[PDB]
Amino acid sequence: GNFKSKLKKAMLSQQITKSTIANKMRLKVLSAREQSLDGIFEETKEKLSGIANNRDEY
Amino acid sequence: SQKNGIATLLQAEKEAHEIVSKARKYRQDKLKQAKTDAAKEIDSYKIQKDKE
Repeated sequence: GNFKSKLKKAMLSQQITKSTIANKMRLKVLSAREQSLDGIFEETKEKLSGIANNRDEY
Repeated sequence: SQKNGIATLLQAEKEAHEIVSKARKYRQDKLKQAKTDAAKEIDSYKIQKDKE
């Protein structure tokens, strides 16, 4: 019985660790995607600021 | 006479007392075996579970 209890504890620990890693992978991926989107937005903002310099088409 | 009715009879009593004493020794050693064998087997089971 004690052997079974210890084995169950070990399995629980392993399960939680594996789930943690698998989950945080998703956070990393989504963060990368949002970083790419932010880069695109910055590009657009820079182009808008540049075109703001014109004194006739403005 | 008194001798064959007393001394030999007491010696037969001593024989019977020896037999019952040996029976007691069998009982005692068997009980101690019952304890020691169990003590050794529990450790065998414990190490078997612990290793795995």
